Amino acid sequence: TTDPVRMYMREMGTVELLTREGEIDIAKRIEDGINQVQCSVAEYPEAITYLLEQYDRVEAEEARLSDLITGFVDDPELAREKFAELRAQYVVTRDTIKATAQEEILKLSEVFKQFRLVPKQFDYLVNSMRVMMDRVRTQERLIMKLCVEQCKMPKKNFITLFTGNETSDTWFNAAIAMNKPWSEKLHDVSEEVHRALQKLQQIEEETGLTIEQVKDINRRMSIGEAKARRAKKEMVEANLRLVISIAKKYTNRGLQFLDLIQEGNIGLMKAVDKFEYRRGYKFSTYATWWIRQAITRSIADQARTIRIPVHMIETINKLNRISRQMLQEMGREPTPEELAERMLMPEDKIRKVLKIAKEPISMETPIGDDEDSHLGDFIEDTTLELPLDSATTESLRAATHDVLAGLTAREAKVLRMRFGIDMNTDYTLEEVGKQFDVTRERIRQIEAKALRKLRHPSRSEVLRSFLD
Amino acid sequence: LKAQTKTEEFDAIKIALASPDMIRSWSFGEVKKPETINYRTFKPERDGLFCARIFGPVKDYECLCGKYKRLKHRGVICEKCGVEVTQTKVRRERMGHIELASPTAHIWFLKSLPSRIGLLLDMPLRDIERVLYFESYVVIEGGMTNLERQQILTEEQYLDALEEFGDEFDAKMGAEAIQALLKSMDLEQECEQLREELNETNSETKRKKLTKRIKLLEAFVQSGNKPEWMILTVLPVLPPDLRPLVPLDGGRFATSDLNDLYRRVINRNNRLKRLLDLAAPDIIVRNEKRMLQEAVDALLDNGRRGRAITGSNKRPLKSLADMIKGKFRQNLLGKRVDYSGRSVITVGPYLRLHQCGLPKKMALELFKPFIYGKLELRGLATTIKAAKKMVEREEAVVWDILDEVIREHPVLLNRAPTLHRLGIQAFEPVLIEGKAIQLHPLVCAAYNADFDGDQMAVHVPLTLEAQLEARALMMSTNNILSPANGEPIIVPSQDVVLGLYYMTRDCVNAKGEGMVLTGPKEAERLYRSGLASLHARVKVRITEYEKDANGELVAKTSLKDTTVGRAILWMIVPKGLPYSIVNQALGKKAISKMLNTCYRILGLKPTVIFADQIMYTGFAYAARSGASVGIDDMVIPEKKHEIISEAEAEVAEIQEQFQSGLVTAGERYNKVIDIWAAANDRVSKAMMDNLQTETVINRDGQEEKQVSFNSIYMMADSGARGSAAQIRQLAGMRGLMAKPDGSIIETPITANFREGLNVLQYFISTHGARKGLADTALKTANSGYLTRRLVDVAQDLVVTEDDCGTHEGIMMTPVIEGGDVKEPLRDRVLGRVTAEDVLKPGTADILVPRNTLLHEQWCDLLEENSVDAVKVRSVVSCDTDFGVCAHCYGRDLARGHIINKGEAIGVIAAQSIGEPGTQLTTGGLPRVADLFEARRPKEPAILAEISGIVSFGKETKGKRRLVITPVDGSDPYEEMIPKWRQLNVFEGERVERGDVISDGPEAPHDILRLRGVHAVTRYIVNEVQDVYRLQGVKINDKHIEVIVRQMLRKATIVNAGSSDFLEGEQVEYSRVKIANRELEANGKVGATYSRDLLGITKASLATESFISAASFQETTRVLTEAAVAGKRDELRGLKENVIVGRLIPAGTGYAYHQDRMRRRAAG
Ligand SMILES: Cc1ccc(CC2CCN(c3c(NS(=O)(=O)c4c(C)noc4C)c(=O)c3=O)CC2)cc1
Ligand SMILES: [Mg+2]
Ligand SMILES: [Mg+2]
Ligand SMILES: [Zn+2]
Ligand SMILES: [Zn+2]
Repeated sequence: TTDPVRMYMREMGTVELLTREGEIDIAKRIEDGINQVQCSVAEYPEAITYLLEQYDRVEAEEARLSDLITGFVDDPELAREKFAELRAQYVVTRDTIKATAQEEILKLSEVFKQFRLVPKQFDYLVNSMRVMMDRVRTQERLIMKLCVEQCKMPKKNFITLFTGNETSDTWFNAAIAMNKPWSEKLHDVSEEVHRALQKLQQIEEETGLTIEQVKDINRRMSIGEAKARRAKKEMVEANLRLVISIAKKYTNRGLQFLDLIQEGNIGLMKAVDKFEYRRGYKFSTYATWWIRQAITRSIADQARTIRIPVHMIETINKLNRISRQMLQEMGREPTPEELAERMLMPEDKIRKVLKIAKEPISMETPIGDDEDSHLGDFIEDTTLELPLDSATTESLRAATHDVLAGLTAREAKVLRMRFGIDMNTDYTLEEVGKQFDVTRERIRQIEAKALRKLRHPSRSEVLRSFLD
Repeated sequence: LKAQTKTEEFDAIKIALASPDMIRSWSFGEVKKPETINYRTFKPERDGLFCARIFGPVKDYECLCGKYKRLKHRGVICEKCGVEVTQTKVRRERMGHIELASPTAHIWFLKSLPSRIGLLLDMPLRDIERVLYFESYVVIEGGMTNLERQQILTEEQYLDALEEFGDEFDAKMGAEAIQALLKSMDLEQECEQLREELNETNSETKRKKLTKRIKLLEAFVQSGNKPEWMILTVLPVLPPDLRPLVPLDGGRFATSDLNDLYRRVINRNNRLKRLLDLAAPDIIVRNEKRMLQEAVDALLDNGRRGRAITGSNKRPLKSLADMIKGKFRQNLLGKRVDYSGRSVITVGPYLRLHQCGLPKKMALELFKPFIYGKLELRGLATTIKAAKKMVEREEAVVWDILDEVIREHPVLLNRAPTLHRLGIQAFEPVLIEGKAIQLHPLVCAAYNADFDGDQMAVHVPLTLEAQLEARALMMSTNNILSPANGEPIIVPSQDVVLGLYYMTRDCVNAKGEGMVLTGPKEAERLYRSGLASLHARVKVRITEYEKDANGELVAKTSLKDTTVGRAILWMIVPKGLPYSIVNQALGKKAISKMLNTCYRILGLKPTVIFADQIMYTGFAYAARSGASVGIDDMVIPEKKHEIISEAEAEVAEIQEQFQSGLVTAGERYNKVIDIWAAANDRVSKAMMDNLQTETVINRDGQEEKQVSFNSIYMMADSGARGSAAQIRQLAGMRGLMAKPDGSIIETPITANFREGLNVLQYFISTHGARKGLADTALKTANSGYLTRRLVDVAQDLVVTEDDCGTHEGIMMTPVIEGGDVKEPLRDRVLGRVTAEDVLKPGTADILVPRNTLLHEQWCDLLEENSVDAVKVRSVVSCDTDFGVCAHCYGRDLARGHIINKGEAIGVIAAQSIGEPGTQLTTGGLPRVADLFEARRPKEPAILAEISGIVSFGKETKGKRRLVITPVDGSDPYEEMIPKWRQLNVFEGERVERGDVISDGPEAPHDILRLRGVHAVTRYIVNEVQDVYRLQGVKINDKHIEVIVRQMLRKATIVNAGSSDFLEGEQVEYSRVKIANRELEANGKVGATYSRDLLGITKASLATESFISAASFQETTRVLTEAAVAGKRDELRGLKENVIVGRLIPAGTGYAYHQDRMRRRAAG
């Protein structure tokens, strides 16, 4: 039946409700998911040194401590030491790559895993990772297309000497001599594939990892990431019903039903992010806060054609309440200066408050007769300037023009100058003095006599009439 | 030479789809926020629906932030907040946009009655809509597999379908999908595939449907449009000022409803941009999309859904589409007007007919700027601001000025229903003390003005063209003849005609009886001084004239035997008239004809001033007469009560018979009602015999009797007022009334108005009265609809060519309605121009030589001989395409000459016909529509489909087939007629195509088809006139014919060579184009056609100008259907040129449009 409540009602009517346990099935998979990438991020060399380079920016005053970390597992003082510990395990693991390094690269990550980053930065690393994989993927694809599509070479035997390496020349210049149908063909593009192999083996240098490992990490990460959303999504879907039960409360507040539940559905999406099942608090009653938060935070925000600040909205609510105790209580209703007292504030602000608090009106409000005279039909244009006026103006110019020409050419320049008359700006009398070389008190006299001149008739007659 | 760039003057207008890139062309910034104004500093929030950054500054030539407030800086876009400083005007011009996240369906092209996106893909609506609400998936470019390109799958089906062929088959859902479908569709490709299918398989079910689509597509190809476009990426926003947020008093604001809508689109669009980055589950981002797809549609055309109601206000909010519509039809009241005013109207018999009585107070305000101008012209005012102050002061000086500015400066007077062109007329202003308008009495006729408190409006013709138009066209004096029927509309009214009649009337014996006088001059000297009675039989010397020479005046004196009155009156009459014209008693009829002939003999000016003399005089002597009315004036027949008791006994008779069962019950009702209806005719003709003549008076001898001088008779006999009909209710009994039923009551109202009515008699009088008022109130609403129908089908029609040079026309004879001459020949043919020369009874005798405008002498030279029928050119026959040649029309006008090039006759035709429409009561006014609507009748006759001998074959299967058999031709016509309707056809007899093969009414359509263009055209004109003329209404056929012309504007094809075979199209285009092959490319062939009768309501519906169309047709649908096709309106028609505010392409504008129309398609 169209009406998007129906097709929504039905589409979420399919998704089945969670068991008391089922909330934990999904709660768990989430943790697995994140933790998977938390560990996938720990395993990155540039991800470590970056947090190092970034803290060295925080003690030298080119950032702040709130801008890098969100506290650890566990004070500016405490932070300094936790960082040495990290810096410490890095410097050991660093020189040890002579095997047993494995035992220590595993530890380096441990300390690194204690760090709760600002969500912003978290993503940056993640970002710098996938960006570097795109750079790897760029150079990987340049080597394949320059071989298979252009120089006519099978990808079946192209991947045989590739696995384990794809950096050195054991595949590039030593497999061209196998005298295969695609072997003598590979020489024409040899300048284009090996010269771009600069960024590929260089990634093993920046990131400090062979093209081998680089893919493995943010691959296991991608999976963890997908894994989590997959469960969170799932979690959300379970509770859409909850949103509705709540949103059914805030209906006529000036926002569409579905407008509510979508903002409330976003509360649900939130609560799913910040939740931990380990606090034994039911996802049910903990979610009702975040939703009922977002409902109201939205309502207050945008259900007005003239948006008003939040306190203002709350300031208002109190007021409708006070007239309630006192509506029947005072036989009629409390005076405009009555609630003023009930309220904490200036009490004349009542007038002030109460006025902006009005919603604008449908211009297409039918007025009397029910007839097609509508409100807007009566709203006159005030920005307009009527013709008797546009007329007098075309005319004042005429007069001032003639009155000033009938003057002395210097008294004209002097007058056009003191006033904005057919000139941009008007000039300070000194500004005027320098312009004629004869100055000061002088120009002010020339001026006054000119006015003095235009003041009585012959001259006076016409201009006077513009004054009403 | 370079064409141009900036603002020149346009002709033509194009409509089409808009690109997302195009919609971006318009915007000066993307609105990104649902914010309006700030809430404290009521300033506009950037960048939200109201903005300076995007749209314009809130105050003139002033930056928002206020850094730059100086008018010198113009092209400056201020550094703080991006605001170029220009008029606040631009906040009414500059648009904006919103980029949508997900694609969105444009509700017009989705739900406009025949879904365009639907039938463009050839895809059902309920399917496309399903794809949209994400209810089902649809394939797109389905590739080599299992699935149709437009086939639809279900969640579970799509799933399974995927497992099989991963890629190489593609399915989507929602707007993006449709958008996909459209993009891919190749119109060029589908054009070739659809052409093969047409020729291969032969079927009416198959190739009928086949053809209609392929014409539609290559339309869309050739259109310019791209199908994707119907799905929205970018959405423009209306400049704010048109959905303003202005403040009111007491400080509350008011705003357009678009803002509620717009805000909502913006919001949901934003919250969705948001959901995409949060990677929300599909169930929600889907849901959101749906809400956006809604919120738009409520914005665009609210109502093709569930109808979002405005905020907190139950009433639904006005969407853009509802912004366009305006106001059954449409109606379109609009345009208030400066320099205009009005008030109650009153009389002024002292006026010349070329002027009118206008209040000092009004004229001051109306001409105000003019006065300001004449004031400082002569120097009484130093400057305009002084002049304002002067006239504000109402300084005495100004009045002498105002009279200057007033003088030769016509104004327009217009009264309530503007029905014929005479509803507006221009007069020369004469200053008045009082707040009333003085309106010359002879015009009151045309205006249908009473003085019972009617008010009229005035208008100042400002521009020079407007003055001269008002003076040469709209002035009183030019319209003294009705444009509907060339009889004078400016005939003396009521007071004035009683006057002339009482003046030129005679009694048996009075002062002055029989003396003899030198001439009228001493006839008046005779009367003024109490010597002679106004009406006394007298021989006087008079001098008539007759210009009977070759344009030259002959004088004749004689002792005419006349009255003192008629003598006096001859003092008025101009020159070339006969004394015979004033020698009668001069009733309202004769008194008008008098005027008429004056015009037709001496020309305009002399009629004009004649007519004036008549009023003044008629009024004057009307006054002298002391006519009045008292109770004793209304004389009951002495025989009345007798007559009643006689017919009263008759009922007692038919009763005796009913109680005795001799007569039946129903039999009796109609019998009694007849004897009463009869008695009533007796009492009727009774009082009138007594009333009429029974003033019996004596001359020298004994006795003599004459037509009464009783106050009340004189009124009716003259025609000043009253009718024997009404009179009959005063003196004689008043009728039989009928109950609400319609069943006329068997005991009439036996009493009259001079007597009382009693309780029951009045109460019965009620119904007819109440129905009376009621009925006429509606026959008002009905006339009005009709006249609108007519102008809508007519309008754009104008005299374009001079002589289309056709020898063709229609044959005019008198009407002969069974009895005698319900309408004469002189009437039908006057002012019309001859098809072919008419001969005497003997011949080689050209009395009128081919086309000669048959004016009055001519009609008499015709009537001199016994001339019995004349062929005349009619508009319906005119060979001219796209207009009417002056010759085929006629002359008619309020001017007597032939119609000039450019006069917009369709209108005046419409007008002329519909105006009198109020006076009508099968039969009646609806009977007219039935005709003009070409409505086929309920139980029709059927006609001989072709000439030749007939017979019946097969039998009674509901229809016993009739098989006609032609002499030479093929036999194949067999039409199956119902044998349960009575035949008239002789079963073994030969029948002319168009004979009566049963009886009963026939559809005009047959008449057209079977009998011919002139036949039906004659059918219409006579049958409709049968209705009007029964009612005493005169409308020259010319008009009915122009409508008929428009009824059969269209035709259908039958041969081949260049056109579409089955298509219905304007004969204009054919006539031009078979003429464009007859000596042109190939004969090819061709083509033969068939003229088609359209009801006006249906004909009008087809009009070339799409703008014109949106006026009266349904606007949404017009625009869509037209917008897809990329249609161009080149204006040319009238409506549309007004709409768009440029010169009408008729009348004065005609000259202009023509001069420009040629500059086009030129060098
Ligand atoms: C592209 C497009 C074209 C046309 C339409 C329909 C609109 C046209 C304008 N329209 C009105 C008038 N136009 S006018 O020139 O002022 C006028 C007068 C007065 N008498 O006839 C005319 C015409 C009204 O008045 C009135 O109401 C409302 C309906 C929609 C879209
Ligand atoms: Mg009247
Ligand atoms: Mg009235
Ligand atoms: Zn600024
Ligand atoms: Zn013609």
